[PDB]
Amino acid sequence: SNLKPFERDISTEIYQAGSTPCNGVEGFNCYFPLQSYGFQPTNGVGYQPY
Amino acid sequence: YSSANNCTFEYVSQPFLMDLEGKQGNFKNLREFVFKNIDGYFKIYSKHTPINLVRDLPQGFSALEPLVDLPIGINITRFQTLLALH
Ligand SMILES: *[C@@H]1O[C@H](CO)[C@@H](O)[C@H](O)[C@H]1NC(C)=O
Ligand SMILES: *[C@@H]1O[C@H](CO)[C@@H](O)[C@H](O)[C@H]1NC(C)=O
Repeated sequence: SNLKPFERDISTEIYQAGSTPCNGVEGFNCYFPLQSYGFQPTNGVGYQPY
Repeated sequence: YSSANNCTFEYVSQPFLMDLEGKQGNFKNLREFVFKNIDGYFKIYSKHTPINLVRDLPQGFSALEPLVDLPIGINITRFQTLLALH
């Protein structure tokens, strides 16, 4: 779901693309909500940290 | 409790002293509260008033003044009370 203004969503529940049980597993339709970027001084303008 | 871990906020008011020892009978003080959550702000209103009544709520107009506005940002769906056992 989306977020309300100034909501701090600290949750780490396993996201499901389709519909399948997940119990902390990385699998098809068992993905993590957490993603990251690898920022390097040589990355592009749009890829730099601000 | 017997712990304190991963705290993100703490507030303590000025210490006072109030009724603690065991008593049973008609109640003496009615302390009414309103608890609401608007856009992450937890608004607490309250009014303390003297009473001489054990039975149901007294009829009578009484306004609640605001006291606290706490910026917490927590998704609240359930709550529980805390009782004192002698
Ligand atoms: C609480 O503190 C621990 C430190 O051991 C940390 O690993 C954890 O991510 C913190 N947050 C929660 C919600 O437990
Ligand atoms: C708050 O938690 C409940 C789960 O108990 C969830 O259904 C609801 O969508 C959450 N609220 C927000 C704004 O994410």
